[PDB]
Amino acid sequence: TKKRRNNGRAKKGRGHVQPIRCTNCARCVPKDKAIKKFVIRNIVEAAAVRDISEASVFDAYVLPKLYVKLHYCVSCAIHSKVVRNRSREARKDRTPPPR
Amino acid sequence: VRMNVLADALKSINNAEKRGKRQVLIRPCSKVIVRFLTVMMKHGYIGEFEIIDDHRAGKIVVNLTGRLNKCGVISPRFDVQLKDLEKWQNNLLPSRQFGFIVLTTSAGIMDHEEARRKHTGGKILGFFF
Amino acid sequence: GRMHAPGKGLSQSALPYRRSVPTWLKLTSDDVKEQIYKLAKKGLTPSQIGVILRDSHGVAQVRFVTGNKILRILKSKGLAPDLPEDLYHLIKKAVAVRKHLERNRKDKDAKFRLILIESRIHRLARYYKTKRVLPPNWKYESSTASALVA
Amino acid sequence: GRGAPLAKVVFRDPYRFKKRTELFIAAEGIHTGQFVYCGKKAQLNIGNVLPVGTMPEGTIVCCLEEKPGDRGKLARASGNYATVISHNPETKKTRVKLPSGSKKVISSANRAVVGVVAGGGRIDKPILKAGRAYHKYKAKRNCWPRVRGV
Amino acid sequence: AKRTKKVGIVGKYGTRYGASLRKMVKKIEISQHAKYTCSFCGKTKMKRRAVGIWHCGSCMKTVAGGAWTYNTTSAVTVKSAIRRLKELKDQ
Amino acid sequence: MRAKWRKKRMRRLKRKRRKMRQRSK
Amino acid sequence: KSLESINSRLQLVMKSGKYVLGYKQTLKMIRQGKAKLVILANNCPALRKSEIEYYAMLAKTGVHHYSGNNIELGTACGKYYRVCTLAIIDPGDSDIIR
Amino acid sequence: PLAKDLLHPSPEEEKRKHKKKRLVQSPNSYFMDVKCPGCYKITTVFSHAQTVVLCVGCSTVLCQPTGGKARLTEGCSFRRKQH
RNA sequence: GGACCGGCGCAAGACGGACCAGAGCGAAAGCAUUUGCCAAGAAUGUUUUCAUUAAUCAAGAACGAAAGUCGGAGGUUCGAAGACGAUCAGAUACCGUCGUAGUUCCGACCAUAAACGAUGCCGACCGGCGAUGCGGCGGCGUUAUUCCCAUGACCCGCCGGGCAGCUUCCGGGAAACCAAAGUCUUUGGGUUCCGGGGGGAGUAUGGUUGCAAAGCUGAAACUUAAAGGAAUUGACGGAAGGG
RNA sequence: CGUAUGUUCAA
Ligand SMILES: [K+]
Ligand SMILES: [K+]
Ligand SMILES: [K+]
Ligand SMILES: [K+]
Ligand SMILES: [Mg+2]
Ligand SMILES: [Mg+2]
Ligand SMILES: [Mg+2]
Ligand SMILES: [Mg+2]
Ligand SMILES: [Mg+2]
Ligand SMILES: [Mg+2]
Ligand SMILES: [Mg+2]
Ligand SMILES: [Mg+2]
Ligand SMILES: [Mg+2]
Ligand SMILES: [Mg+2]
Ligand SMILES: [Mg+2]
Ligand SMILES: [Mg+2]
Ligand SMILES: [Mg+2]
Ligand SMILES: [Mg+2]
Ligand SMILES: [Mg+2]
Ligand SMILES: [Mg+2]
Ligand SMILES: [Mg+2]
Ligand SMILES: [Mg+2]
Ligand SMILES: [Mg+2]
Ligand SMILES: [Mg+2]
Ligand SMILES: [Mg+2]
Ligand SMILES: [Mg+2]
Ligand SMILES: [Mg+2]
Ligand SMILES: [Mg+2]
Ligand SMILES: [Mg+2]
Ligand SMILES: [Mg+2]
Ligand SMILES: [Mg+2]
Ligand SMILES: [Mg+2]
Ligand SMILES: [Mg+2]
Ligand SMILES: [Mg+2]
Ligand SMILES: [Zn+2]
Ligand SMILES: [Zn+2]
Repeated sequence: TKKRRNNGRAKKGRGHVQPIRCTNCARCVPKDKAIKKFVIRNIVEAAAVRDISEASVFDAYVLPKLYVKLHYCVSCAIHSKVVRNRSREARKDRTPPPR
Repeated sequence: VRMNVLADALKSINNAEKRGKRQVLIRPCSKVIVRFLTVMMKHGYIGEFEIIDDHRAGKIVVNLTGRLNKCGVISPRFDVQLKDLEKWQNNLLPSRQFGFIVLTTSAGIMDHEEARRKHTGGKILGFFF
Repeated sequence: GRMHAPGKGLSQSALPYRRSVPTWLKLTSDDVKEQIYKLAKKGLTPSQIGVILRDSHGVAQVRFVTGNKILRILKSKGLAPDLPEDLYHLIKKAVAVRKHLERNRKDKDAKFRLILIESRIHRLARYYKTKRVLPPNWKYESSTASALVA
Repeated sequence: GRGAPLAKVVFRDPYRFKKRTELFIAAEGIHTGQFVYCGKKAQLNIGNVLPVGTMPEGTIVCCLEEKPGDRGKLARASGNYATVISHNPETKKTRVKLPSGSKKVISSANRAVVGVVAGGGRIDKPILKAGRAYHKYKAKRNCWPRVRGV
Repeated sequence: AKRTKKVGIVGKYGTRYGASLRKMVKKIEISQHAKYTCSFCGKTKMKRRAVGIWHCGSCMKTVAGGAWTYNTTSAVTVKSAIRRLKELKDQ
Repeated sequence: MRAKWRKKRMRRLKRKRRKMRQRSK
Repeated sequence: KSLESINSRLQLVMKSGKYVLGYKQTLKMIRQGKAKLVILANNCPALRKSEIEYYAMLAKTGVHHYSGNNIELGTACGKYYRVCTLAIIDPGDSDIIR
Repeated sequence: PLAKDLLHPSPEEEKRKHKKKRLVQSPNSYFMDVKCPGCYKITTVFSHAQTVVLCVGCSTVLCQPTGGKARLTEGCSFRRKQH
């Protein structure tokens, strides 16, 4: 039984897409199939951001952010709860979960 | 490529008929197409049609009366003898009460009943009912 | 669609219904046919000759002005090419591809395109031989074809 | 006895009206009637002789002097060459890569022939016959055949 | 008519030496004895005189080349590289 | 048994069978 | 561009113009003042190339150095033999004299 | 729309449809009367010209080929010809 | 005997991140730093040219991931094999420390992949909608091109060729689903390959190709009443979510 | 981190 119309990946009008290595297990996964997650977050967590403020030498020093792009294989994405199973019709929904 | 203009025309009429359209554009046009359409007109299965001259193969616009059940072509154009005509009727027509088999005979393009009357066999073109 | 490509393009010329010559054309049939002779003698292919006439002289269709197709006009005057232009241009392309392969023998794509080009040459030459346009024994000799074209 | 060709090169003598004939290791590509130039101000061409100091980094050379003025000791066998890696203008030294893979520091006044030694690929051919080996060493020295010590 | 199926030029070695050694030497055996097109005069009369020496019987030009071919891939690569480096020393 | 390994099993079996005939010819 | 133009223009001369293919004939035509252009293959002997250039300078005509050897200059002329030098006496329908 | 009149479509409808797909095919191109600012004579130029049209005698560029309709030179007035 | 870590510098070989998309190109395989050169190509545009020259294809031919093979160069990284350390009842594994072949370049082989859209190609018809990439055409306005001009960036449309998407009681289908997998008992546009219960078996054997590994062609005896597809309800799960 | 298995037929 076919489960997904796009076969679980974003490859439509090409033959081969270069693989990439999973962030957790380093498994080879096609770039179009990898569950991607561009993580932007402050270098200092919200708990410690206050301490760094009065520890700083600058009057108004904005905390730099951390930009990490994660690529996940299907097993690691499911295991790490990045994605979950969905129902027959819930699978077809493509909009990202609300902020 | 297009191997049979008549097949393309009859299929195009059949699809528009099923879709409830009132007019269908037929391209390209041929004497065999026009003679076939005339046979359907004389029996009321289609309305008036206007061949359109483009200094090319031609285009036709047929008025559909919502009466055709199916206008299908037979490929290849098998030779049909008078004795074998009955076995063709039992295979191509829903009943003998209605429906016609269009034959191209030496006498001219005609339906199967006119061919039987004129005692001429020929090559089968198509059918409609 | 294309015989040697997956393309199904429709781009082409749509010839107008009216075949008559317009009133604004002052060029007579003979005058147009003499202008054809200058261009062909200048070394232009029938295809090209039609463009110069259409672009700068208002001659939409030489056939409409003169009653004869350009190549047919050139045949009467004896200016017709020895090799048909379409066949000539396919041979010219094959020579250029074959020149590239001698110095780029890792170009497996150029090897693939060449087989296609030579396939069209043979299909074209088979047609010309049938209508008796090429001698009954004209063969494309990839080795000796470079001298024919350019 | 040598797998590399030699070139008879004739130079004018600077001090006497007389021609001087020099026997060179033939850099691959040189031909009879070609002019070859030797000096500090010679141009970077195959067969020219230049000090390694004036050569740019990555130059491929052959018949390279091991010491300044020794008239050529390095990379002389057929198909071998040396590479100029780097220079030290302060110490007048140049680093080269020898055919063995060893890197050697030599004076920048060491001369060399630009290019590789002709006759390369000689060892690619299987000798096949003991007789061909016999003729090979008959021109070199009495070192063949070899009896096993055991 | 075709006289040999595959051995070709190394059919002179008979059944001796081993198929692999005969196959390996075949390519060298062909290119060593081939006549190449002289670049100086255009005639196909450049043939090997000695190992690494090539001579044209028409323009009487002698060229230092490869052991078994007129020029080796190493030589043509070096000549291109030397030509570039010459431009770098210049403008 | 996995089909890929059933194929590998038979390939090894064939190689043995060819050695058994090359030894008898 | 230039290489495409020169072969196409040279092909026009071979069917409509007056020309001589060869070295001796070229010197004959230059001497008579009949040569309009002289074309030299790139592998022309250096002495021959220099001599023809001197001959053309005295004759006050033009020399074009072809971008091919005598093999490809011959193929450009449509001939199955090598042509090292040639002279054009009458351009014919082409415009190589530009 | 089941009952669409195919014999007599609107001129707007035909003008939109592809030239080959019109009821009777017609070109979208045309010829034009081009007048360069210099001289006085008029040149007939195809709309989708492929060659650089030169005003002979005047020796000026009138249009440049493009992927579609030729681009008229600046200062050149053109008027569509009628047939 | 100074590991790791920090700084400077050097060498080698591999790789081309992010931008990178259900985007493009290619017959597929496949293709991603800059610049140059070489030849090629689809689409679009065309009142150019030829005039049926076409479609599909037994034989035949070119290309064909990865692994593998042969000769040469190179060998960072990873890493079959192997060694070892763990884990375990065992552990010839999963985990870890090394590490050969290989991985890399050049040249010759090999011809297979879930080589997949598990869906031949060429042609026609059959609903709608928002996009998108390429080409062309049209049109308020914004911006740069200093002003004009055209040209680019944006906006609103149309046409053509393409990768797709959403919706639909077009119609089909065993259903999953499919705008094709529709226009099929109301059965015929053209044409190629190919299946006929599950096994035995892609095995044997003969031929052929290959350096080899193998590729291609390809049976029979015998055995068997199911094997299988799609979907339903339950049960189960070292699946998730909420109690 | 780390474990495997469950004789034949029978509703
Ligand atoms: K360090
Ligand atoms: K579109
Ligand atoms: K279930
Ligand atoms: K029982
Ligand atoms: Mg499943
Ligand atoms: Mg599905
Ligand atoms: Mg995915
Ligand atoms: Mg085309
Ligand atoms: Mg085809
Ligand atoms: Mg086109
Ligand atoms: Mg001895
Ligand atoms: Mg020994
Ligand atoms: Mg011994
Ligand atoms: Mg990058
Ligand atoms: Mg076949
Ligand atoms: Mg191949
Ligand atoms: Mg491979
Ligand atoms: Mg490999
Ligand atoms: Mg190797
Ligand atoms: Mg162990
Ligand atoms: Mg390791
Ligand atoms: Mg297969
Ligand atoms: Mg694949
Ligand atoms: Mg398949
Ligand atoms: Mg095909
Ligand atoms: Mg595109
Ligand atoms: Mg059927
Ligand atoms: Mg069966
Ligand atoms: Mg077999
Ligand atoms: Mg199955
Ligand atoms: Mg047990
Ligand atoms: Mg028990
Ligand atoms: Mg049990
Ligand atoms: Mg019971
Ligand atoms: Zn993973
Ligand atoms: Zn020579």
